[PDB]
Amino acid sequence: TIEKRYDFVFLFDVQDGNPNGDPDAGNLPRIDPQTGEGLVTDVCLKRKVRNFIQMTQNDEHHDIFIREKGILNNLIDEAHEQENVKGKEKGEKTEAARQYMCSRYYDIRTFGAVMTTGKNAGQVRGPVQLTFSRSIDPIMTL
DNA sequence: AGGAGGGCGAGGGCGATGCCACCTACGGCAAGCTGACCCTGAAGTTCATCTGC
Repeated sequence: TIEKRYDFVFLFDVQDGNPNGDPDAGNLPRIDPQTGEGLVTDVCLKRKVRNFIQMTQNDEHHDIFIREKGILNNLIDEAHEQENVKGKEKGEKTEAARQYMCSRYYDIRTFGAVMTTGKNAGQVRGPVQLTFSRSIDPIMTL
């Protein structure tokens, strides 16, 4: 684990596309309606981190909490099919499954993952957290 | 077009729902009368009546 509380500003651009143009309440890039400032959802940037790590790390201890063929209950059950098959005493079983999701998956280590879904792998609060990235000036949507 | 529209799990926990006394006081529950008339008796004789003379 780390020992310093890094806090950062990420300034990223978008030139000729949707930064996070999937506000399915519509489709125009996610804007702040009262300012017109764009709102790249922090989950969009987290999915970008997921995709980068998937392209690059592509290893155990750096798994991604993956795309479409990533039905989450299946991945979470893969935590309950290991050292904590059943011998972890549900209160500790969830903790151990959560620990395995951390160690194995780079995303649950970096960000979190609501995993209390199938054989509940607990909640990870995501040491690294991004916030809704908003544009400094209001974005015009071409 | 084709999207996906929640997944999860919690929705009480705790104790208390009574404490206190009282649930009667007072007095009267009668008054006044009546509770029966009437007869019907034994024993004997009289007296009116009947039968027989």
